[PDB]
Amino acid sequence: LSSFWTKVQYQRLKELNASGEQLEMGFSDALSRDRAFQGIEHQLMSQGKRHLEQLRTVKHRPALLELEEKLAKALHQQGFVQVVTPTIITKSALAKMTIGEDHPLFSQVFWLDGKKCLRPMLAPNLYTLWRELERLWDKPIRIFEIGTCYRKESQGAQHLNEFTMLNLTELGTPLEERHQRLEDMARWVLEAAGIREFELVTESSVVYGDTVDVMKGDLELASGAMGPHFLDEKWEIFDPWVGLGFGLERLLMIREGTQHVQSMARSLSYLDGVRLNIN
Amino acid sequence: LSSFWTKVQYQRLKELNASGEQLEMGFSDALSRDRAFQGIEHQLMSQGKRHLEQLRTVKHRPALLELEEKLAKALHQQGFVQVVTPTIITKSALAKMTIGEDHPLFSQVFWLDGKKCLRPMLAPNLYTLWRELERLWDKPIRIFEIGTCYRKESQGAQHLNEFTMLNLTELGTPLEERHQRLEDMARWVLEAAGIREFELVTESSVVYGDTVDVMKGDLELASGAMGPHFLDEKWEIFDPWVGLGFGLERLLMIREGTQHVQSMARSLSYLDGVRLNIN
RNA sequence: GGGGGGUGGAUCGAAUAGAUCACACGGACUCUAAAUUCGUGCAGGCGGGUGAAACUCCCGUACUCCCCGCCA
RNA sequence: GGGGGGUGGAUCGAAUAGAUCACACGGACUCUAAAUUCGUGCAGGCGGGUGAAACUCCCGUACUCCCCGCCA
Ligand SMILES: [Ca+2]
Ligand SMILES: [Ca+2]
Ligand SMILES: [Ca+2]
Ligand SMILES: [Ca+2]
Ligand SMILES: [Ca+2]
Ligand SMILES: [Ca+2]
Ligand SMILES: [Ca+2]
Ligand SMILES: [Ca+2]
Ligand SMILES: [Ca+2]
Ligand SMILES: [Ca+2]
Ligand SMILES: [Ca+2]
Ligand SMILES: [Ca+2]
Ligand SMILES: [Ca+2]
Repeated sequence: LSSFWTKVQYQRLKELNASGEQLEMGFSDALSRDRAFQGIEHQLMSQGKRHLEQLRTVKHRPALLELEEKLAKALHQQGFVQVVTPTIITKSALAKMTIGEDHPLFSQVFWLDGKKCLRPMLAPNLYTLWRELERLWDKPIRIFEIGTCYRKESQGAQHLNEFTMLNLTELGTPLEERHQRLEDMARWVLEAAGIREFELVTESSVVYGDTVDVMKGDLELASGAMGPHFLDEKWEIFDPWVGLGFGLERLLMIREGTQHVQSMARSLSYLDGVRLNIN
Repeated sequence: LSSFWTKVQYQRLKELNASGEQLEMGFSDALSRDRAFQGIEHQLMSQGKRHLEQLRTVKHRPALLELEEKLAKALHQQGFVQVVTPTIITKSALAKMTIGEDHPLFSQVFWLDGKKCLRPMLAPNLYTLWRELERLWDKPIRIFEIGTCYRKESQGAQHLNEFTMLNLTELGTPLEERHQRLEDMARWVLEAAGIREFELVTESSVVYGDTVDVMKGDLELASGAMGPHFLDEKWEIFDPWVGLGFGLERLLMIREGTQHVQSMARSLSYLDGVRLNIN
């Protein structure tokens, strides 16, 4: 049966949020597939309208904000201190992330001028607060931020230009309790993101100390790390720590078991994982 | 009496939340001035640490974030649908706000390159989102968004480069309630950020309509507009509507009686309105 | 940085007066009602090319989407 | 686009083992603690000029803060 989905149709069935099943569908001929298509269309373009009617009359907000609040709260309970830094950082700020004019991401930055630039991460903004907060609060110190970071090659099925990040951290963790802490941290988040299935790829080096990631089979959900760290000095940090970076959208892509990420991102083409040109 | 806080002192009193009162305060000599300063400095620099105590063990979030929520949930009651549109718009889009290479706002924006840039407002994302929902949903359509906007030359005691903006709109307002409505919204939001004495300075020209500004006498908290409006043909909008733009930062600037806005804005120099370089 | 789509519901199209499903409206099927079935309305970004004819093919341009490297 | 500030707690400073208030540690006050007093510790981004001497004045650079227009 040598006639699966057309170039277009396949591509149009993502916008509409087809199950991998329906995607991997194929037919004997064409007139049968071209007709099976519009049978789905209605079915999907229908469902869309209903997810909207909910969102219109009870939920009043995108599935993207459902998470933000659910996560912030879940963390407030672990005593984390949610913060909210600026979104523009300086050329100076970056550099401190040993990222000279020749690092793989200095080419990945949205430059506003000589020394302004949209933040590729939350790290520098937290290193910075850490400085003045360490000096002021007895440890251990737990804070976090959810915020929209930017990256300008990033556009694909799991990658966007402006994505929503949750960087959470604990400054001053007993070097023993350091992994038990990540594992914890992580758990807390998924336990509240509604994900149950996850592996914990423990990456390990010497120059790159210990890298950690939160996996669901193939997909990466978070990248974690700890201190002391080689950057720590340029940020005037002399204490053990741990941090974790989740990519929200990424996660919505699993709590909602969808295929591409742009369904529930900052968009004017969707409103709550629902392509908006439907009828 | 003729010795008022030196330049340097006057400023360092700000960061610390010098009350309006104290910021005048003249002196009968410099010695007694210089001393009452350190007197108050200690006072302020110390209530700061107290504040941060609350922050770190009760609230877990700054005063901006807790407002977004108190504010959103409030509109959720009145059946608004909060959206989350992207912060990067296009040159294309901008034009549509009858901006042009001349409009004093074509200079207010941080350009990402040839055609993209950071949203100086929320309109062209709601105007955009408007298009479809007008189709799929019955009027009225109530939707709002709270998000970071951007301005470039904007850097003063009442303005920022990055301000959190709340823009709320209604599509399909009966021409007659077009006005009554604006008040309803206004009164919804303020009574959510607990604000009483408020003045609705109605501006009006036979050219822009009745451009509205939500104000507490001297300060402006919001600026709204209504349609049908001259832009509408460019956003294919053939319908009466009202809209209102708030700067959250400014609300805190009253709610928390403060003196400037950078105290609770996106910042690495503050944190819940408490200047950070304190001991 | 690159590839590939769509022309404000979309998918075919061997350029079928385009057709098909959707989607509004009215009628009948029925007292209802759903299942129908039927009637009709609803279409093609802008420039240039080809052509008998362009929505359909080429070139450009606008927007907007899917995707590859991204590590979220 | 433009002014004015600060040098990682900060404000005076007429440049002179800076000083003053904070802050940390200890005594003591009291039993202890607070308030409080004493003791000590805690200082000056980087380049160049001037100068007997520079943290203090001048030029310049780095970072950060406040302010005018901003219409949030
Ligand atoms: Ca293209
Ligand atoms: Ca029909
Ligand atoms: Ca069409
Ligand atoms: Ca033509
Ligand atoms: Ca086609
Ligand atoms: Ca083309
Ligand atoms: Ca300056
Ligand atoms: Ca001085
Ligand atoms: Ca003591
Ligand atoms: Ca002492
Ligand atoms: Ca000092
Ligand atoms: Ca010198
Ligand atoms: Ca200077």
